Amino acid sequence: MSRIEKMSILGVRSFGIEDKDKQIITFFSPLTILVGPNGAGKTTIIECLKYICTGDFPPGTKGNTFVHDPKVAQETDVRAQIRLQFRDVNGELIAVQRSMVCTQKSKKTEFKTLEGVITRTKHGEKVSLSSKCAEIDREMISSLGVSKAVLNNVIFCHQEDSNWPLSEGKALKQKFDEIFSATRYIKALETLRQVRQTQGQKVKEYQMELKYLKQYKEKACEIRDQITSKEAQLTSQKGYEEEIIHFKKELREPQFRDAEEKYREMMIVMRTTELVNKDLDIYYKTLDQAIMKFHSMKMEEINKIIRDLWRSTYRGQDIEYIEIRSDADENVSASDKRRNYNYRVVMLKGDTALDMRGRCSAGQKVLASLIIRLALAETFCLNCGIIALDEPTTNLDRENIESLAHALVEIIKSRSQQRNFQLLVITHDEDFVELLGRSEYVEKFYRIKKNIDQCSEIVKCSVSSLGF
Amino acid sequence: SRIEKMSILGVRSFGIEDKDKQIITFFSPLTILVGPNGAGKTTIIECLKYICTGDFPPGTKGNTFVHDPKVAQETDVRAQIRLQFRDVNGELIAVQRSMVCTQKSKKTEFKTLEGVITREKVSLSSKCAEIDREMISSLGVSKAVLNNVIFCHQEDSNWPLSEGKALKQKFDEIFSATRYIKALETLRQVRQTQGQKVKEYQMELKYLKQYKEKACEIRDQITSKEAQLTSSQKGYEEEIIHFKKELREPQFRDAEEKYREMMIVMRTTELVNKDLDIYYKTLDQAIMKFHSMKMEEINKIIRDLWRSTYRGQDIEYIEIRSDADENVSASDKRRNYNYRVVMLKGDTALDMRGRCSAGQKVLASLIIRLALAETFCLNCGIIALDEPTTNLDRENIESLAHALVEIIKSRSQQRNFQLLVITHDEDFVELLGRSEYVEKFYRIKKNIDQCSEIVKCSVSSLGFNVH
Amino acid sequence: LDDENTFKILVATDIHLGFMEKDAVRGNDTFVTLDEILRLAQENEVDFILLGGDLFHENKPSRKTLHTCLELLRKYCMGDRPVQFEILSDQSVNFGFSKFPWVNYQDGNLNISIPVFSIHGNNDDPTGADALCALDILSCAGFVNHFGRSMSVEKIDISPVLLQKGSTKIALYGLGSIPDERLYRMFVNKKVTMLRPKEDENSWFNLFVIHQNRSKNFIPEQFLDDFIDLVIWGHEHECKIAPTKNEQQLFYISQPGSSVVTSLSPGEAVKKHVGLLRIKGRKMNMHKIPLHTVRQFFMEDIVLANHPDIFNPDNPKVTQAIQSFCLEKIEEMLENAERERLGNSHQPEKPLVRLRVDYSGGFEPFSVLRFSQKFVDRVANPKDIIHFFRHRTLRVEDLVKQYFQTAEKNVQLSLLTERGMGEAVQEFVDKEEKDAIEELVKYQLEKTQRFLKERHIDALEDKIDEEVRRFRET
Amino acid sequence: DDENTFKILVATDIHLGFMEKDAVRGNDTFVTLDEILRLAQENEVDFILLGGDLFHENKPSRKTLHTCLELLRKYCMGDRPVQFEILSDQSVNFGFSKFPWVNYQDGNLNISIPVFSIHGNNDDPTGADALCALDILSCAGFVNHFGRSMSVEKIDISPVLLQKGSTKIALYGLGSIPDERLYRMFVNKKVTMLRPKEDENSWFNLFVIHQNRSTNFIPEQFLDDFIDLVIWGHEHECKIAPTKNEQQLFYISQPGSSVVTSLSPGEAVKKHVGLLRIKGRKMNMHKIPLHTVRQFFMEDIVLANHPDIFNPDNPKVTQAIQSFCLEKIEEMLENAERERLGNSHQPEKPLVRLRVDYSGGFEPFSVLRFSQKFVDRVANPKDIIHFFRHRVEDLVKQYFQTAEKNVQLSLLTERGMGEAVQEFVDKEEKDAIEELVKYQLEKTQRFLKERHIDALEDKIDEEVRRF
Amino acid sequence: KLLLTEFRSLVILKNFKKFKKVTYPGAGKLPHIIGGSDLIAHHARKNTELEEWLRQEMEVQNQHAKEESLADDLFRYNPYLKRR
DNA sequence: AAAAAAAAAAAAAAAAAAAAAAAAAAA
DNA sequence: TTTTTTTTTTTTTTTTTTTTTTTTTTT
Ligand SMILES: Nc1ncnc2c1ncn2[C@@H]1O[C@H](COP(=O)(O)OP(=O)(O)O)[C@@H](O)[C@H]1O
Ligand code: BEF
Ligand SMILES: [Mg+2]
Ligand SMILES: [Mg+2]
Ligand SMILES: [Mn+2]
Repeated sequence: MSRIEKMSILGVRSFGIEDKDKQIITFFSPLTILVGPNGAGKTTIIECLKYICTGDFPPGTKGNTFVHDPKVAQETDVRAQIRLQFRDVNGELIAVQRSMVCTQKSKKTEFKTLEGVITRTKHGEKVSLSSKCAEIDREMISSLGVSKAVLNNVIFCHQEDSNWPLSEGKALKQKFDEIFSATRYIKALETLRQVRQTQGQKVKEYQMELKYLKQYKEKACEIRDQITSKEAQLTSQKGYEEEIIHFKKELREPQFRDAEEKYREMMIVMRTTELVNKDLDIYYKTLDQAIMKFHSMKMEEINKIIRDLWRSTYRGQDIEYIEIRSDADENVSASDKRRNYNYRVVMLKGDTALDMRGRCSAGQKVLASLIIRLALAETFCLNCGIIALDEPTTNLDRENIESLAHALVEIIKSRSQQRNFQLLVITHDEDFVELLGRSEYVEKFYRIKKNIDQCSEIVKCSVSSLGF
Repeated sequence: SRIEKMSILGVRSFGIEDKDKQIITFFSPLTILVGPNGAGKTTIIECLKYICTGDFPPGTKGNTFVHDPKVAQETDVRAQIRLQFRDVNGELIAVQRSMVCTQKSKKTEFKTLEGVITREKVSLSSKCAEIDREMISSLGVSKAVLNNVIFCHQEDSNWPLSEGKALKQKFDEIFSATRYIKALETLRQVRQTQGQKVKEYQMELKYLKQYKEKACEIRDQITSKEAQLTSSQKGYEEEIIHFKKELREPQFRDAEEKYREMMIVMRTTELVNKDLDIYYKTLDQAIMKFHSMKMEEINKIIRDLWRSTYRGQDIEYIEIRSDADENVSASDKRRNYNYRVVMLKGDTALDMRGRCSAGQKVLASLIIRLALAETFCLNCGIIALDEPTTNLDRENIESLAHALVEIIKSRSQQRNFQLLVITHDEDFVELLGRSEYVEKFYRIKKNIDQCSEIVKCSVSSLGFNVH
Repeated sequence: LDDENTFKILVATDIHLGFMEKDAVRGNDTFVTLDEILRLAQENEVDFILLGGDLFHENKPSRKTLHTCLELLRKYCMGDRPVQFEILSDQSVNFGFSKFPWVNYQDGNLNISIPVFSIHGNNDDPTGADALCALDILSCAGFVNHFGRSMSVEKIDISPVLLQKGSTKIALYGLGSIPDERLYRMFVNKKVTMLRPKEDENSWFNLFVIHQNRSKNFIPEQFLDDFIDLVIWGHEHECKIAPTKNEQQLFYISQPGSSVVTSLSPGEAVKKHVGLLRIKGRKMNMHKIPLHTVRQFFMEDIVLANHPDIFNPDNPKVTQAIQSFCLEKIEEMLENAERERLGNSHQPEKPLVRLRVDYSGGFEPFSVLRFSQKFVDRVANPKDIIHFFRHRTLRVEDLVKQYFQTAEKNVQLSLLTERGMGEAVQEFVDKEEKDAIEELVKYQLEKTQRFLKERHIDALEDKIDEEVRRFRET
Repeated sequence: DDENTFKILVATDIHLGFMEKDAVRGNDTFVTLDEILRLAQENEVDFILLGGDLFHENKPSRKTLHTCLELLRKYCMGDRPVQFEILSDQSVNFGFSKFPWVNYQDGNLNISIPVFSIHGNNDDPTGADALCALDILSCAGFVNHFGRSMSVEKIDISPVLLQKGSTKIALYGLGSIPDERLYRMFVNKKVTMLRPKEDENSWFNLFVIHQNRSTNFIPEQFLDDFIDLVIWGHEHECKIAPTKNEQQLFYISQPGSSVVTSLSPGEAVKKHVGLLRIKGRKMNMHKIPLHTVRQFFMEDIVLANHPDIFNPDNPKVTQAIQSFCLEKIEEMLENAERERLGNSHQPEKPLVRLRVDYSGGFEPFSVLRFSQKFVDRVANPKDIIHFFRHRVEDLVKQYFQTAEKNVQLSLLTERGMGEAVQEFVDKEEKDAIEELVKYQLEKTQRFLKERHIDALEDKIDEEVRRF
Repeated sequence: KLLLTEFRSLVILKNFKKFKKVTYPGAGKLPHIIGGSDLIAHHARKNTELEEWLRQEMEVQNQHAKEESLADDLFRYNPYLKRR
């Protein structure tokens, strides 16, 4: 039970900076349609939602780019704020805010977040807590009931960041161990790898120095032998004594007085470091195997979800089903320069399993990513039934568009009962909208446009008695 | 230059047996490809690109391109692609590049066999490089243009909005100056190798200097003790032979000359490293200046096309700007590239990449491709638009249709122009001169065995496969 | 018996024209069934046709759909047969949305044999600033009398389409397809109103046509007013053309159903019927008329968990048993459909077969891709034959600890002790020391190096690792 | 006139629904059609002869169809008598309908002014059933769609024979075929016109054709001389006054559009609908100006032909150009105000377009800022001003020479690295660079060691300076 | 530069329109129009159970509006601690 | 004329360095 | 409060490793 109620965008990308340009958008249930021209600001709303929820900017965008550019504004600095109002899992009303500043300095530009505010209503009164962008995450991550990884990837997936299930092995593995909440074990594994490389470099340097220390050791031993022989000769001759004194002085140089001790110590340290390296390799292999077993065991019931979703949705007698499958590398070691990640979405073309990456179409990739996101939303976003589809009908033909509309209608029916499901749809296709709205869920939709000053504006429109 | 026929066999979902050889005939000036998702529309453009330049689709290594030997339940899948077309002069040429994907153990071997060139009807076996150059010469455009402007993949279609290094590689392959960047890489690698050698040699230098100092101390002792012996006692004779043994030792025998030679090499490599740094900086500046000079001309085309096509009032116009790094050097670990498509919101210029919308990005990519086709595709008037209206809104779809119709009208004045479109939009096909140009379109579907077929359909059944 | 005081009304509902018009098998089903409906209206000499809504499947019907609808309406609903009933109602408030606010048969330039009175369904509800629907186009052409459309969002006041043939009198109340939650809000805010004739109110039939969801939000059937005598109900495709009266509502509820199979619901397998209504003063007699052009739809539901006799979850060859059972069920359904196809020649040869298999006791669905390949040219829904569905802990720490203990006992650690690196990794994960692994490695290295130095061991690898093993064992 | 006079209102390109979603520009074609129907009703015309393109879109929206239906019902239906006959076989003239008769001959339709129309290319029949919007209109019963092409292979034109009293009219018609196809049919002698064998010379023939006039040209030579008045379409320049070419014995009428669809300089002339009066073989065409058609003023300016105010390399010419454009658009916005008096039906906001052509090197100003000034004065603020226009080796050599003459070369000889890179580029020698670097060190190092240098850090540098 | 012209037999106050308005009972007579004033908003007797359901859902609506008012005033809250 | 062993080029994808903001002292 | 140094994330360029191609060198 968590719903995003209303937003306030100011100074974000193409939105205006004066307080008279503060745009407010109220999300309806169970369907919210956003329409507008290219560059109007539809995707900026989801970007603001993601930034409020988790504090991460859109992909490829740093702080300098997310906020309005001071140069276009003809202003020294620009201060942006985003205000979100929502209910946490228990239904209590919470409003959060995040401030922002971009200062135009010389050629580059500087970015900085001001302290944000957490506001609730306790005992009929109003409270405010200025927080530092790290309590306005943890706290509202706990309030929303879902983790940062799912909020970034499943629910508020950016339009550019979509089709992330069909990404490289390491990227997919990273997405799925942030989703599975096991990032710290991979951190420990990489710490093991790094310490192994450090100890290996130390071993190489120790061998290099050991060569010279062996040379020194043998030369000093020969000097000592000649000293003892000369003393034996003398004790049984002033020049003999002078030679003896000179050889003692040759024993007196720092690289000869301390000769045996350094060689012994360096031998012990290199051998112990080598044994530690072997044991570290063993432990790293074991931990990697355990992590890839856990991954496969938690993708067991999502693959099981993904299969049914793909069989219901995809209109084609081509792929039986698709599933995510991972496979650990048998011949892996902590000393390897490049690791191998077998984390791929697999297509079941007949009775044989292929790899979807580089082998599917654009529409198939879009549908597979949508199905994977919906399965992950079913598995993890149980307490926060929100999903934002940014042009889900991209590269989808007529039959798949209709089937996706039917599947989304079924999801709405199955999740709106005793729970709140908010499907935010930003589309340019009126047919998809009509297909979803045939169940009569849409009464008002938001049309994002721009004024004469080219600042984004959000205005609520009506399907009936008003334009569409 | 125009393309007439294509024959696809054993590529992706196309069938392996000789009964599944699909044939597609390209019309002029507009050819429409329609069909369900995962049917073979984009595979046709992929086959065209592969037969033109030999390059596989992005992300494909050649073993995911041929029909999986497993789904065929075979141990080998022989794949053939043919393309009958006309070169710039107007002669008929057909190339028949082939390949196999042998299946062994858990891996999947791949290799390409010798294709042929037909010209009266003279067919000769040829290697991949020779057919590549021959078809590049016949079509009249460079391989980079063929890969990026004409037959770019549906995924590699927003390449002008890519990172600085990738955009620079695309544009210096487009401008035909890749050998100079190859020379830049050679210079950087030479400087890095010499720097590493200098580091190791200076590590050895101190040791060598210490050995030399010990040798000099031994020699001074030899001289003093020899003078003492000449002045005159037995021990003054014993220490002499021991000192001669010490000087006899190779570590202290020729330490001076070795240390001198190593220092000479050291200083020499230092000044050579400095010189190579200056030369690398100069050549980088020259390359960036050449890029700016050769790209300012197409900036005007990009500006005018954006002003005509883009219906919004956000961006006045877009262009592309390259700025050389002032403080560049061959010893730098990481270089910074400043290739960027730039949008001008009013009077200030901004970085379009990461700061634009999806529709703005796709429209900008389309404008860049059309400008590069105006500049370089004069000889080969073909452009394949794989779902051009992917993210465009209604007004921009209409404006793009109008611009494409104007391009068709203008560029058909003396040479054939083809605008192969893959789409799921009925309205776009309509507005793209549906009555004027398209009479027969192509439907790509799949039979009961899930092998792609290419069938010619009259325009009466156009709406059955598009929405 | 049809006197001069009888109201023969052909009550159709949810024709759903243009549904799957792009299909090669089911393209012309809806048009043919509408042709049959109009033929029944023409043959029965009905006074007027009363469509219950959803006459079109799409909000904006295609050109073929509109052209076919106009062709059929001109062929059957236009003629020189005189109209037998009056209209004593203010025609500028019932049909007064168009610039021709009068019933179509009364236009001085149109000769209408069978008037058509219809409401708009939610698949063809008005949209846009002008608030137009497909029925608006039909009424502007002059073939249909679109009535009952709401004008104001805040409140709705419906005006009866008063009709009188001889002695009998009908008040034809009609409501459009308002969104279900919005109409619910109107019904609970008392923002709905039914205007009854002011005098003789007890001498009208008060026939009400409504297109909304029922017991299926849902507009319950008790919110409706108690003066009604019949309620035609659309947005419900399971035919119930037979009028049904609940315990206390004082009105009858008729559910004509649909003219085509839109969804594959269990309630959609009922035989489709079109009504033949008769009114004589106050009494009603609805006679059902089967449609012989409606494609058959047979379905079966099987739950594999509730058949332990044959379906054994642990059977390694149970998937082939599932496939064989499904094949036998589909064959039986097809044979049953064929046995019923010899009664009439008008039903389409290919039927609609659906088989929902519920696997929940750890069963694996078979190849639905190839199972449906055995009925490519024998069923009308080749892609949708079998539906597989399921009706609606693990901690990484235990797994990594188990793996660590298993590894320690299957290989021999050389320097670090047992159960030390496991707890170091656990500390790094939980307490976030971010230095536990390095600290442990350095501590063990320095300890063993100090022991080796103070033990006075000569510099040779074999003795070094022998004393290392001795320290590890101790 | 009298009982033996045919009165025909010829409006050709209504283009209903054009810019319907537009705010200012919407609801214009509907009002113009209302005016046309009002003129038809007032003049008591026998029938209306539309020339095709009655709808802008191939599938008109609901608003367009509803408005057309309501206007046709209001004006073309009533109790007024019909005074002419249909002597032709109604099954062939209007037979692609389940009702193959004329609409006023139907026993259930009262038609005062029957409408005879052809289909344009903007609303040509599409789909499996080959239906157009005029098919929907004819099914409703308000329009007599005639002249549809049944066979793709050949064209047979059968006229809708008319007769009012003594006068006889043969009403040939032909919907818009794709222009290249139709041209190929005409060349292949596959177009035929079937004339009555009774009273061959007593019929006044008139052809209603909706095609291009200026392969896509279908000129006037491709029409026989037996006809006498060819009404035309797909041409919006209002030439409603008939013309007779010396080579062509048949008149040509071009009523033109009832709205400004494109901003071409062929829609700036006033639009008229023609009141025609045949009386035997005597025709009298009288134009009637449209008082509700939005005004269109436009001028073409070429900046390269004014070498007196527009200096090509003037640093502040970009403001003189803007001033000239501002003064121009202002005389037109005023010539519009001065010309709008009296015509109360004229829309307040006119259409102003300026085409600016530059080739001397002018830089277009901010078209957004210029269009921000006239926003509530022109009906098309977005489209006010149009702006349009009708090497490595040497550069690297120059840059290397500049670098050599700029900074002090340490050890590499002058013009060494440049030749090395040039050899690497053309000869593709990959070792052309390393070889030179190594060969310079090896040489100068030798030179240094022969002189047994003292290896002092700065003394070796002086030795290299000697080089 | 011409067209094929071939001849066939196509021929197969005063009026030629075929239309007679088939009279409807009440055509041309006094229009006894019923509407406007004589259209009253009738009621629904007692219907306690129906009254109970309507009142309960009205209370639900009132509670929802109460929550919505709290939402609105929470959003309009100016951030006092916005100095940072 | 054919095999095969080895060296070179490509590229997909993991690795890493520079930039910038956040956090943590730190006065 | 502000300064200054250290951490962490991102992102965009770099490096690696396997595969294919090609070269050569033999049979
Ligand atoms: N920092 C910025 N300053 C000004 N305008 C910006 C800035 N960043 C992005 N924009 C512009 O603001 C708009 C953002 O709209 P967006 O949400 O991406 O579009 P859409 O809703 O069509 O997907 C685009 O026109 C973009 O170029
Ligand atoms: F699936 Be395809 F790219 F439309
Ligand atoms: Mg977007
Ligand atoms: Mg594709
Ligand atoms: Mn035209």
